[PDB]
This record gives sequence, structure tokens and C-alpha cells, in this order.
Amino acid sequence: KNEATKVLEHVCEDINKESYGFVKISKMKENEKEIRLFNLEEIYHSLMHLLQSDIWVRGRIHDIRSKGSLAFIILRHKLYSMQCILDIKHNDNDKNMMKWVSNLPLESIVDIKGKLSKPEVPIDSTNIKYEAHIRKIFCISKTAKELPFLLKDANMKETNEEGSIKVNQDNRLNNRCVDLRTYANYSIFCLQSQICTIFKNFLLENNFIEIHTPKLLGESSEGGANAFQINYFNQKGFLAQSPQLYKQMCINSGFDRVFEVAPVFRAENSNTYRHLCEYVSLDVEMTYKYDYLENVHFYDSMFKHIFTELSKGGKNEMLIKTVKGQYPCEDFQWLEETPIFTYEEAIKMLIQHGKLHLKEEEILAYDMSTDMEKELGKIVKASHHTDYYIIINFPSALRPFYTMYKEDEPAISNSYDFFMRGEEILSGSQRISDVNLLLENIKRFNLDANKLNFYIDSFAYSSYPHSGCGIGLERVLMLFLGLNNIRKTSLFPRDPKRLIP
Amino acid sequence: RENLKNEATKVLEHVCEDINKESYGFVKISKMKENEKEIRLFNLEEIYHSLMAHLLQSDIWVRGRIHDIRSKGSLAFIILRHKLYSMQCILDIKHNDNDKNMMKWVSNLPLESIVDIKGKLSKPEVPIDSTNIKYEAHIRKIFCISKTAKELPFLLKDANMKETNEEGSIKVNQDNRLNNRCVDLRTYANYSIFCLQSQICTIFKNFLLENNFIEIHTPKLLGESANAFQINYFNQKGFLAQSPQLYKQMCINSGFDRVFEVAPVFRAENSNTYRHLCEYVSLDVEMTYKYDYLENVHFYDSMFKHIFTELSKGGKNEMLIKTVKGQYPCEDFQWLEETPIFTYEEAIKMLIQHGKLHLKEEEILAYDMSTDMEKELGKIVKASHHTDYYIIINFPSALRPFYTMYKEDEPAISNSYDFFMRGEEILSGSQRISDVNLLLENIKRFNLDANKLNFYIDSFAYSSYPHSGCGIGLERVLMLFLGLNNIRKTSLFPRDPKRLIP
Ligand SMILES: Nc1ncnc2c1ncn2[C@@H]1O[C@H](COP(=O)(O)OC(=O)[C@@H](N)CC(=O)O)[C@@H](O)[C@H]1O
Ligand SMILES: Nc1ncnc2c1ncn2[C@@H]1O[C@H](COP(=O)(O)OC(=O)[C@@H](N)CC(=O)O)[C@@H](O)[C@H]1O
Repeated sequence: KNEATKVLEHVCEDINKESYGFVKISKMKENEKEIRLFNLEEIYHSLMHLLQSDIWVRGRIHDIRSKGSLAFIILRHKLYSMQCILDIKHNDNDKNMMKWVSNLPLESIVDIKGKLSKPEVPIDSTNIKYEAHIRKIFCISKTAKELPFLLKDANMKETNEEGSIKVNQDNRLNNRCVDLRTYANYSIFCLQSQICTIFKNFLLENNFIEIHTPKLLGESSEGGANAFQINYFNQKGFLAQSPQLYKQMCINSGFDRVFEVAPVFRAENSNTYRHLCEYVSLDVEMTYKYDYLENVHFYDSMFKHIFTELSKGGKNEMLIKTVKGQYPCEDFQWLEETPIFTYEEAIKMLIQHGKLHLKEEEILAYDMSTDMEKELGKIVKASHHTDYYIIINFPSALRPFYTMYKEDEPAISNSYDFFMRGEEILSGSQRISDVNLLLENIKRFNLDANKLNFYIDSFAYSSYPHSGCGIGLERVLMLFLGLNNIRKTSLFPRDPKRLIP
Repeated sequence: RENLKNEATKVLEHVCEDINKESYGFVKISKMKENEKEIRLFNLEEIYHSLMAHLLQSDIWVRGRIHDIRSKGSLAFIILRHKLYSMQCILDIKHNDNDKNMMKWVSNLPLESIVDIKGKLSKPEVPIDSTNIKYEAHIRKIFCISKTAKELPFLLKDANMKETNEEGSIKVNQDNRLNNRCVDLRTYANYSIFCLQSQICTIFKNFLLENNFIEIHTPKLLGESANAFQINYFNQKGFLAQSPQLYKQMCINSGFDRVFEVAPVFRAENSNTYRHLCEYVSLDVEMTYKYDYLENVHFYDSMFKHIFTELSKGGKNEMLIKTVKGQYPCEDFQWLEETPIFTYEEAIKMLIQHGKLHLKEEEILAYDMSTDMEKELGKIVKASHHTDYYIIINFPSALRPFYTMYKEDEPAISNSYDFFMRGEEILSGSQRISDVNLLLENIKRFNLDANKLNFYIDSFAYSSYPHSGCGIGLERVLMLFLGLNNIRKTSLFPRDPKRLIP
């Protein structure tokens, strides 16, 4: 009784003299710890002369099987799986070792000493088509709690059967540290990192500098009602909904081309599949020579570049494929030359396809809904065969006060949205860069010029012609992959009903 | 009788209607078409790079801000400015059809206005020492596309001057500069400072990516933490993150192995000092280690050494640093091929042996260094090791956060570290507790509420890799690299207990 459970909980005191057991990191000094420890990613990349001799590898026990003399371990690290096997082939039939190993809880972290070789038929699961024969296995971190759900279940595509295996969004978000271990979730957030990298490097290559502007404000920035309020040492303040005012102030200071990658905070009480209370905004602001279209074409080049880099062979292709295995969706498509529609044209397309009913004099007054966004996206996919397009010339009355209107037709503005799979990823405009026109537009929008005093003032000592845009990082990733919910592309999502974890 | 002024006023306000037939005036951008075609417009950075081409054979167009105008009778001298670059442009009316109205209009342009100039570049006998473009433009046309509307709060000539005690030296004080930040940021030194800030972010990110890190973004709206700003989050009590600590650890417990984040954090402590802000940009790293946390420590070290090396090489960074030093002189930042590392005990003994610190032996383990004492240790180490950069490890466990792993041999000491630049702290970090039972025990030891940290504690319950991390102040690193006297110089729009604006 005590006998067997003593070996099930066996702690190793000398890794040389023994071949299995729980071990503190302190004790891992076989021949004075000249251990060359490998991880699955390194192994994958070199094999797909590590394999001429025994090696040490660390990983999580993704799955365990045990029958008689044989025992299979699926060892996992990030995206990489490998089958390791304990058959007591060269272990002197310890048998107690078999009991110890076969009782290890899933997700436990293990250091295996073993020999690589390629099997006749590898497992279809392990993307490492080699296997390891276990000469020694030590557990440096034992799973302490039963998982909230099994990874095999959370990794599986949803069949939607009556008695089907399905892990709820709530369950996953509540237990995010486990949810993130699925192959698709790991890949999703590697791709999020990739988008940030391509974005920054493109702008840096085009002579931009990165800026960091405050999120604690004295005023609203993108509107008062939807801002979170704070007590700032007995001043009333707000969280930034956007770095809009500061990135323009930086252009007014001469920085010429700036970007920011930073959180913003939105306090709208909206609970939708695409709305967050906190998200990462990629912001750009820059000057133009004579026409604001110069900048629009530039923003377009940027996104085409992002798509080109995300769709390339190598790592990104494996990441996207791993996402698509659980969440299938056709490849994101874009044309060599991006289609650009005017808002009027887009609305007339919706009318022509009988999705909207509007007389002429009402078109510029209609404010396009998210449903109509997706309907326009379907129309353009069928006619232009792309998932990516631009709408310009939004009605002035539907855009913020800093948007420059067309002087010859003030009912429309020099403004633009970009769309992926029919849904908005980017919003931006030519800015009003004349301080008097700016004050006129502020009063036309019934805003309080005193609360905007420092921003306005930044235009009083001249102002370059400039434009800019703001982009949702989580939206871009969501829509590139076709995912159903933006909570899949934010690490720890924030929404009106979720502050935790 | 004297209505002639009315005419003069018409001249000073002249709006140009056709740039093909006129040589000066205010213009709409929509009217800058030369013979119905598009102007090839240059900026001063392009000119600087080319000349220091097609620029010397014919008239060109250049845009810039009027940094200065000097009127001298039939000549006027305009200094045009863009970024770090300036160029002298000359209007001589003998060459401009003896048109006195044009001269009158040019002289009356306010500083900082934005103009497009059409003219011919040539190299003068001896160039103006203030302009780093050593060519001059001789003006054939000049059009103003944005006129300064308001008297400046202070003059840029004064805001650019190095501070001295010489007679009639005008200083622009901090309160004034910060209040009119969009003007202050136009000084050459301030422009250069924030280019160097961007440079630090780029080098940090690129180093970590080349070493197989991924960038993460973790929430700043939190549910639970008294140095935190509070928020009402839809009838919940929320707080602003002081640090992404818990989430970057949670990511390591999720398998991400190597993560960094560049993001704001928010600190509500009521402290007004030269080096403390209420909002700043934190550079955070968190990563696993094989068997010894010192692996990661040496990695963080090479990261900073790499940053220093990249900041100190090449034309661009060299000119940015030289431009800062022209206004704010300071010895070049110094470091060693082997970074010195001291234990906390060692550092304390050094301070005591040098007469800078007196303590009872009993109080040696509880002592917490002041910032003045930080600078004193910095002076000692500068004199003995000839470096501005060094590391302290092995702080007492009682002085470090609850997630800090202590030495199991001697639990009073922890596996923690700070890095120092010019004697002042830039980085804080440690080996983490990665055993969930030890974590619960330490949380109990610090009289913390486990319920408030549940989601975090739970993330250690399904195994935890051995790991460590660090947090870095971006503005502090830049300030101490340049030797600047105040962190408000290295934060674009500073936040402190008495400054919410701009
Ligand atoms: N609640 C939200 N949750 C998640 N993502 C969101 C959310 N709201 C917006 N986005 C993303 O940010 C982009 C720009 O935001 P806007 O509010 O349209 O514009 C702005 O904030 C202007 N300052 C832009 C500019 O003119 O520079 C959107 O296209 C979308 O991808
Ligand atoms: N008020 C401030 N204003 C400007 N910069 C500041 C301010 N406070 C700190 N810093 C910078 O951040 C680094 C680490 O922050 P700490 O609070 O020491 O540690 C932390 O935040 C831990 N979570 C780090 C970790 O262990 O990961 C400092 O060295 C300094 O450069």
C-alpha cells in the first residue's frame, strides 16, 4: 500500500544513479550539469546531427498511453509535438518506472534523456516525424489541479452534434492560461506579433518614427460619453479613446511621419462579436505634399505589404494552416490594385442589389451599419473577387470635427475607411490644418473649444498639410483569419461584461 | 489723407491666384500647380543627403518652415528648417524685377510659417555656420501655404540656446516649455531626443525578435491589485495596471516561452521628482530559463550592451546625439566589455567603506537605498571600474515583490536584480516563483489576499516553466543615456501629480 504509492510519488536525489522521479531544478546536475537541453522547436527546425547520440529535451506531457511494457508520450511545446516512448527496452525492466511514468498528470513539464530516430510510420499528430526512445525521464513541474477542460477537446473543430464536445467561450476566457495552449490559439497570437512587426518595420523603412502619447487625459479626445473617467489627484480626467490629438500635435511640431502602437479605451456599453472596451490601436499620422491621396495610396501599400508578408511561405504558412485546422476559412484575397469606391457609389451598390431603399436626397444622410458592411463585402467579393477594398468621400456630417471637408462640396469629406471581408479595419482622413477653419468646424459640431485649447493652439504657429489613420490590431487579425469573434484575437479580452482575468 | 496704408495692407495680405504669373503670396494647396502639372517638391532632409544631383542644374522647389528672416535692405535672408536640417535662402530684389512689393511681403512673414520656395541652389564663398546644408537657395518665387496665426509663447532662438549665465541670457523655463509643448518640441535637441526614443524602441524590439521572442499586448484595465488609479468599469471597481507583470507571467505559464511588451503603465503614488512620472512606457520582458536564472540575467545584459552599441554607431544616431549635446552637454555614455556585477551586500559594503553610508550590522539586511545613495554608488563605480553601467543582484527577499523567488539555501536573500545607468535604476527583475504552493505561501507571507490574485495563481496550477523577467523604463533609459536632468525631457507629453495637460 505505502510501498507502491512511495514509487508513484518518488523524488529523485541523484539523476546519475537513477532514471526517473520528481526532481528540483537545483538537483539537475548530471556530471556537473553540462546538460545541453533542447526544446521541440529547435528539434523541428534542424530535423525538418542532433541524432547521432543521446540528447536531453524538455516539454509538456500533451498525452499519455500505457500498456504492459510500452508507454507513449506526446510531448508538446508551442506548435511542436513529438512522440517519446518508454518500453523498458534498455531500462532493465524497472516496471516501477512504468508505474511512475504512466501516472504523470497531463500538462506536466518533463526533462527526457533519450535517443532520436525516425520510425517506419510516424504519428500523423506529431509534426516532428522523429521519435525519442526514453533513457531517462524526470518531472520538473507536476500538474497540481485537474484541468478546467481537456486540451484534446479544446483543440477540436466543433461538430455541432447534439451530444458534441464543445468548450464554451466563457469557459475558455475564464481559463485563458489553458485555452491559450491549443495549437490554433498559440498560432493566432504568434500571427498578432507578426502583424505588429510588419507594420512597424514598414513604417520605419519609410522614415517614420515611433511615438508614445498619454492615455491619461484632461479631456475626451474622441468624445465624452464613451470615455472612462478617472480621479487624477483631484482633477477630473479620462482615458484616451485614441491618440488622435497628440499624434496631430506631433505633426504640428515637425515630426513629419509618426506612428503609435498602444492601448485605447472605449466605454460604450456595447456587447457585440467585434467590439472591445480596450484594444490595441495602430495609429499613423503624416504629411502630404499637395494631395491627401498620396497618403491614402501609402496606407494602401502598407496593408498590401502586410497581406503579402502574412501569406508568404515558411513560418507564417504553418501558423495560418494551424489556425485553419480548427477554424476553417478560405484564404484572404486581395488584388494587385485595390478597388476604391466613393461612399455614394457603395450605397448605390447596396441599393442596386436591393439591400437598401433610399431616394437620392437621402443617400448622404445614411450611416452604414455593420450588417450593411457585410452585405457590401459580399457584393464586392462577387464582383471584384477580393476581400480588401477602400471607401472614400464619406459624408462630412458623419465624420469627426477634425476631418477636412471638400471646400467645393462641403457635404462630403476627404475621409476613408479600409475593409477586410467587408468589415472596417481602418478609419482616417485628411485633417483640418488651418486653425480658423478648425475653430469653425469645432463650433459647427457644438464642441467646447476651451476643453480643446492645447490641441487647437498647436495649429496656431502653422500647420503642415497632413492626414492619418487608426487601425484595430485585433480586428485586422480576426478578419484576416475569418475568425468569428474578436475575443479570439485579444489575449485577455475586455468587454462590458468581462474584466477578468 | 494717409489711405496709402490700405494699399500697403493689400500688399502684405496678398493672396496669389496664379503661381504661373506671380512670384509671391499666400496660396491654397489646391492652386500649387505649375502650368497645370505637378511640382517636384523637395524637403530639406533629401537635399542634405544628396548634397552633403538634379538639384544643382536648374530651379527646384523646396518646402519648409521659416526658422528666421533677416531683412537687410534690398536683400532678405530666410533660414528654412525641416527636422535637424536648415538651409539659407536669399531674396535679392535686383534679380526680381526691382519688385519692392515682394520684399515687403517677404519681410512681413511671421516666423514658423510654412513656405514653398522656387529657386536655384549654389554653394557660397563661405557658408552659414548655423545651417548644416552648406548650399544656399537664391529665391525666384516664394509662396506661403500656412501662416503663423499667433505670436509665439517664446522664441525658438531662446528655446534652442544652451543654458548659460552670460549677460542677457534668456532662459525658457520648464513650466513654460511644457505648457507650450508643441512649440518646445521644435527645438533641435527635443526633436533629436524623441528620434532617439524611437531608436531605443526599435533596437529593443528587434533584438528580442531576432532572439525568437513574440510581442504581446496585455490589458491595462484590471479588476484587482493602493498606488493604483481607480476606475468605474460598468459598476465594477477597476484599476489601471501599474505593470503587465501578472499577464506576462501568465503568458509564460501558457507556453509562450519568450514574450515582451512595449506599453504604458500608470502609477498613482503622489511623488513629484525629477525622475518619476505618473504615466510612462514600460519595456517588459519575460522568458524561461533552463536550469539557472543567471542565463536570463546575462541575456538581459547583452540586450542593454547591444542597445548601447547601436545608439553609439552610425551617421544618424551620431548626429542625433551630437544635436542633443549641443544644448545639453554631457560626457559620452560609457560601458565595459564585461558588465560589473555586485551583490547587494557587496554594494552596501562599498558604500560603507567609502564613508557614504553608516549602518549598524543588524540593520544591514533591512537597508533600502535612496536615490541619492544610488548616485553615490554610481560615482564610486565610475571611478573604480570606468563605467556608467552595472548590475546589482541578490537583494533581500523582504525588500522585493511577492513573486520573487528566494534562495532556498538562505531565504533572506532572493534571486533578483537591478541594472543601473549613470548610477540610477533603469531595470528591475527577478527569477519568479514557479511552484504554485511556494507562490501561495509567499502571498500569505506578504499578507496579501489570494482571492484577489486567483486567476494569476491558478495559471501556475497546471505546471509552470522556470522563468524570470524584467521591467524597464524607456524614458528613464533615454534620460540617463543622455545625462539629461529631468525625465520630463524624455516623455513627449509628461504626466506627473501636478500636470494633466497637455
Ligand atoms: N471598440 C472597438 N474594439 C475594437 N476595435 C475597434 C473598436 N473601435 C474601433 N476599433 C478599430 O479601430 C479602428 C479605428 O477606430 P475609430 O474609432 O474608427 O477611429 C479613430 O479612432 C480615429 N482616431 C482614426 C483617425 O482618424 O486617425 C477601427 O477601424 C477598428 O479597426
Ligand atoms: N514612476 C516612474 N516613472 C518612470 N519610470 C519608472 C517609474 N517607476 C519605475 N520606472 C521604471 O521602470 C523600471 C521598473 O519598474 P519597477 O516598479 O521598479 O519594477 C516593476 O515594475 C517590476 N514589475 C519589474 C519586474 O520585476 O518585472 C524602473 O527601473 C524604472 O526604469
